[PDB]
Amino acid sequence: ARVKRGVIARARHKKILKQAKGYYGARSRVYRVAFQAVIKAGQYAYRDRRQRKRQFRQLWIARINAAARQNGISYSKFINGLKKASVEIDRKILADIAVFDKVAFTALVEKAKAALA
Amino acid sequence: MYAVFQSGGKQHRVSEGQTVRLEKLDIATGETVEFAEVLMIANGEEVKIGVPFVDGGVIKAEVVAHGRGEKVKIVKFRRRKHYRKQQGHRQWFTDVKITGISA
Amino acid sequence: HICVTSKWFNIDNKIVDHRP
Amino acid sequence: MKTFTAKPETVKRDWYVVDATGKTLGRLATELARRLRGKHKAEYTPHVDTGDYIIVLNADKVAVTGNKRTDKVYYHHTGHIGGIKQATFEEMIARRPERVIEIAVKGMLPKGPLGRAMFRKLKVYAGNEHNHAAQQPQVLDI
Amino acid sequence: AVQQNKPTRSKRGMRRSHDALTAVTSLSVDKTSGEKHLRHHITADGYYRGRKVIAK
Amino acid sequence: METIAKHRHARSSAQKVRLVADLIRGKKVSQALDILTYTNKKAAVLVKKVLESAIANAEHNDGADIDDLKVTKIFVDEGPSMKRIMPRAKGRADRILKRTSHITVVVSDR
RNA sequence: GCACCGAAGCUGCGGCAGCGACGCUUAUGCGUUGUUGGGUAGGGGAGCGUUCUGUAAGCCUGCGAAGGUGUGCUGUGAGGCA
RNA sequence: GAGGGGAGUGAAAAAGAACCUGAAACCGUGUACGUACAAGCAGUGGGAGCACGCUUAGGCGUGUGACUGCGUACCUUUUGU
Ligand SMILES: N[C@@H](Cc1c[nH]c2ccccc12)C(=O)O
Ligand SMILES: N[C@@H](Cc1c[nH]c2ccccc12)C(=O)O
Ligand SMILES: [Mg+2]
Ligand SMILES: [Mg+2]
Ligand SMILES: [Mg+2]
Ligand SMILES: [Mg+2]
Ligand SMILES: [Mg+2]
Ligand SMILES: [Mg+2]
Ligand SMILES: [Mg+2]
Ligand SMILES: [Mg+2]
Ligand SMILES: [Mg+2]
Ligand SMILES: [Mg+2]
Ligand SMILES: [Mg+2]
Repeated sequence: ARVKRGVIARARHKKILKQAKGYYGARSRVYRVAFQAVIKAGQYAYRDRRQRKRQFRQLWIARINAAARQNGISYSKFINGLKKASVEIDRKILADIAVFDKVAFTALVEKAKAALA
Repeated sequence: MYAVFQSGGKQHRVSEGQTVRLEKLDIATGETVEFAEVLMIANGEEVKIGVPFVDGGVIKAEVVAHGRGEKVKIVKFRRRKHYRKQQGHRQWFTDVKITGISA
Repeated sequence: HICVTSKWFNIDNKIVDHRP
Repeated sequence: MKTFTAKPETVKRDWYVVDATGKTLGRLATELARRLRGKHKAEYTPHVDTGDYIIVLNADKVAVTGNKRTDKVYYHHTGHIGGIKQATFEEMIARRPERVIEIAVKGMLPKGPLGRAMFRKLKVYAGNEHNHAAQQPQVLDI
Repeated sequence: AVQQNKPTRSKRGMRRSHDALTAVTSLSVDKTSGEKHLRHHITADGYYRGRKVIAK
Repeated sequence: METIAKHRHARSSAQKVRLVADLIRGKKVSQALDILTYTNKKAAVLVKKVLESAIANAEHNDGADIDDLKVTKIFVDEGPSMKRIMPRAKGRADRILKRTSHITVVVSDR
């Protein structure tokens, strides 16, 4: 039983080129080149799903920090406060409030300062 | 008027009427859920949580359908070592609307 | 076409001995 | 919901004046660089200039520590033949003093495209007054 | 001396940024006969600056 | 009316034909004829014959009125190429492609 | 000496799979629950799809088959359906 | 002349003889967006603006991708690329 092949083949190939849409030159034209481009994109992603959680945390911590300093206290002391502020737990992102509600923040800073007194 | 609450092993800042995506809850599609673990509420002045959680705090919301996220492609590849596996994954969610915020 | 005769030599030729 | 992002179309900025005089170069730079990058706000946006315009006076009177004043190197290359020119700190202050601070913070602002852009917000005047009245620059210490 | 990599389709185009042609604009009309012609050149009919030189 | 004309399997490369085409894209037909007329390239004569054939088409087959008539769309796609052989020496064969082009002129008025 | 930053380590929330036990209940599958799941040579297990025979004088199909090109959905994937 | 545009035949001419289907490399025309102070496997995580659809807004889909974190292709062969 001889097997035509080749209808399933371009299925495999187009399956890849489609994933390469947008890439420069051969990376989006030429399978042999695309199949690589497609893989490494995947590789970075899998990596950068883990990086994303790193990048944002330090994004948050960066701006948590200025606002803390803005209310006259370093990030160091300020998290230690909230920690010691009779237990109490609260995301570093959720300190979102540092950008959108600055009184609420300052308010959080005081509560923290008090525990440190 | 906003408040924040823990639910996904993860917190969220919410105003009422605001829809929000959460890790899956085991609550039927139309029912109503209360979140007692609320970490802060805010008006003109605000109650942060002495210990975690504010005493009178409870955020009320009805679930508004369950679903599965956009497929993500797990790619694993080890060059020059004759190894690779590619794996797809979707991840469940349940969407709640928020109607509570009992300050 | 008619167009079809290739008698490609041998390398080409000149030089090389590349220190022994 | 995605956390916030500064947007170039709507950043604040504001101007300032700083007096180099006795202040020690670099300990100064630090704050310039920090304020230049916006790292004291919703900086919260690596990919956006969120810093303030800030101008520096009396760069010539900037202070140094150690024997730095006669021993700090400052090298650069002309890209030519064998053109490794150098100039000591004092030598620098002597001819275009504003340079000393300029390069000193340029080195502390980030890397590439954006970085270069941040540096444009710093006006470094050798002397005492400055022709920027129009920006109504507000003084600040440190 | 030969390339080590295929120059791209892009690079090719670039090189040709200057290969493009210019029109004329300086096409001008004879004062006697109608006649468009290149400036300082005889017309199709043999007029140039009004006068008829060349019978051909 | 779009009304188009064209020259298939013209002997020229396309790269060459383009350059002459590019001078004409978008002009009032009237100007193009003059432009082509004083453009010293074989591809000019080619493109002209096509443009002319196009006008006469537009004229005799559709509306006409050449005066309000512009070359709105013109392109040249590369045609099939005639393979030949010549030899540079030592028997060592050289393909040489006598390349051809498909000139196309669309002359409308809107 | 007390902070804090910091990893795909630990924990938290959701999910899959193998092996356990305990409870619901056994031509089993649930619910917990403890635990395990980097990997070349290589061993073991389970699968997708292609061509062709039967099933098939059935079934789909000019009210549009195969192939080609898009789009939506779906599966852990090879894929599938529309 | 070559070649072409009409007309006409035909279910079909986009079946016109270089003729069923007509993929891919490769080459153009058109439009959207980016691009002339910027340095590297060209993607990936973030991400404004613009064009477009949405939705009644609601930081939504599609296309592009300033700026930005990270980031030296594949196979083979190797102690190791
Ligand atoms: N130059 C030849 C090497 C060579 C030297 N002597 C020759 C004699 C015959 C053919 C080739 C050679 C090459 O390119 O390989
Ligand atoms: N080996 C010498 C001479 C040489 C030229 N072609 C050769 C071929 C074979 C042997 C020697 C030679 C050189 O390259 O300068
Ligand atoms: Mg982590
Ligand atoms: Mg001979
Ligand atoms: Mg693995
Ligand atoms: Mg078949
Ligand atoms: Mg055909
Ligand atoms: Mg620029
Ligand atoms: Mg470069
Ligand atoms: Mg560099
Ligand atoms: Mg070796
Ligand atoms: Mg080995
Ligand atoms: Mg290596």
